[PDB]
Amino acid sequence: KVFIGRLPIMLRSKNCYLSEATESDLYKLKECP
Amino acid sequence: NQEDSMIMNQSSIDRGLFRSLFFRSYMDQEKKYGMSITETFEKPQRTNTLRMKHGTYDKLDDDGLIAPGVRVSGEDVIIGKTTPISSKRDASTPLRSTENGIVDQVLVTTNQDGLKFVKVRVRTTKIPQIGDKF
Amino acid sequence: MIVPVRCFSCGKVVGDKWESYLNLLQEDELDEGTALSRLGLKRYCCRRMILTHVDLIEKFLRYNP
Amino acid sequence: MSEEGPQVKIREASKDNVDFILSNVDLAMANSLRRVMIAEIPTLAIDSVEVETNTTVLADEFIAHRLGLIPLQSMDIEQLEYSRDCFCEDHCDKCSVVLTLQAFGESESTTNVYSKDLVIVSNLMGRNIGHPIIQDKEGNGVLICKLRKGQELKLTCVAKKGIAKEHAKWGPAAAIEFEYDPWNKLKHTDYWYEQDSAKEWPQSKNCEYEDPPNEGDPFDYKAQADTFYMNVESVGSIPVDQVVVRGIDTLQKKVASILLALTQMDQDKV
Amino acid sequence: TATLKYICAECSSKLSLSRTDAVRCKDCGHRILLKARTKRLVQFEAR
Ligand SMILES: [Zn+2]
Ligand SMILES: [Zn+2]
Ligand SMILES: [Zn+2]
Repeated sequence: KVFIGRLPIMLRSKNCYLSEATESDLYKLKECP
Repeated sequence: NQEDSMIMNQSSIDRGLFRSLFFRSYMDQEKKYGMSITETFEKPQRTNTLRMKHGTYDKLDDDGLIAPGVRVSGEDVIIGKTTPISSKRDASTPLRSTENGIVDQVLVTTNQDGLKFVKVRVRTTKIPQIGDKF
Repeated sequence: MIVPVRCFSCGKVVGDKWESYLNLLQEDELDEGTALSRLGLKRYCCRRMILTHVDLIEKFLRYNP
Repeated sequence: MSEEGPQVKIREASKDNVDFILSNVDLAMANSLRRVMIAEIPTLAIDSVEVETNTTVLADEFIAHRLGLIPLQSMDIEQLEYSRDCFCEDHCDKCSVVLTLQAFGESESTTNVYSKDLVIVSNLMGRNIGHPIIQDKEGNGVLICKLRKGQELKLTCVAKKGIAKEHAKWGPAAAIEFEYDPWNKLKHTDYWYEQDSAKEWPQSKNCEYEDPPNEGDPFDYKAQADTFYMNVESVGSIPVDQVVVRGIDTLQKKVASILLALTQMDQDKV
Repeated sequence: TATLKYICAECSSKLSLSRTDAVRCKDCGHRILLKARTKRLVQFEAR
């Protein structure tokens, strides 16, 4: 059960908070919709 | 308009035809040196060194940055910074001699290490001129 | 990106007419071409102005400080 | 029956248009005015914004630009000298009109900033000047900009004389109409066609007011040009008439200044 | 009354401070921060 490095995740992909987020969410995260 | 160039209604340019914008984002951090030797964001001057610049530092508030409203021009400074070497050597950041306008928003955040990270944006409205491309 | 105050070609006042145009539709349920004929916008110079402007500001306003 | 020459005969009329039939003059003359109206008619608008606070999305100069376009009153203008002439270091009530503007986004539902909100702070000297020309249905006129929650915007403007040459924002103009010899009897054009010149090319409302061709007749080479169907509009600042009278005037002024320089010029010599 | 200085990206609200005064906002750990306009009045031509 060890940790190994960081993976520069892609945007709008599954592992991105944005994948789920919508309209409101984005505008508040500043991120342009 | 002869030879792949044209004539543009001046009047209309005025009423705002084709006016655009333009932002640039000069930027800088505080260098370190293991042995706790770090740089600084101040508004320096004499203090031994002589190692400074040429653009009116004035516009630099005390935090070593320019407040958003300021109207920057020639080579004025946007970031007053120094460095310790063994005593107040400069590492400031002047404007792009060519460009000039209005500060638009400065922001100061930490940074993975801890260093002071600052980005500065400058706004400029660019009106269509005789040489502009279309 | 807000209503272009006055037309580029002829400059005839056009920064007010906005809200009135947006209404001569969602409510007065008219069609563009006519809506504009109604707001006095005759020749196309001033017409294309409204019929094309995209009121982005709204999507801007929708942000924060 | 009277009047030396260049006579008019207003066709239709309205508060925002003077569709008239000007006749018996030099086309040169006609155009001359036409221009004068668009170009050199004294007006008034803002020419100096002083941003105090602004949170809007439109950054300064954006607003600062439109503010110059917001048509302002100018009926009397001719009694409010250009800054440049007056002796007040910078500006004064004898050359400029000062306005204010302040907005805060209270209604948690898009608050609007309209030209109606401008605030004349300087002595109007008791003269129709500096009023935010409004033709809006409601009376809000010229939407300046919008804003959200705690979005503020404090300004302070300064109107000055100015004419369409210096900038368009001083254009009392708007857009005039112009036409003559609707049946191209002088042949100032050579209609392009694919077939019947007459078909492809639409006729004009200004034909009724003039005799059709009538084949047979040869070509009147002595044919010149009077009768011009203009349509002086307006943006407000000036009553549709003045944007024509004053037009008829400013031109006439200059024409004299030429004589004026021809006098001052003579007197000169030892 | 009283002057201000810097601001928070989302919990935006005057903040200020200086050297070794951390960087975070007095709330939102969100370590951003803008500097807000100068008391100095700006000015532009109406064209
Ligand atoms: Zn137009
Ligand atoms: Zn004066
Ligand atoms: Zn915060």
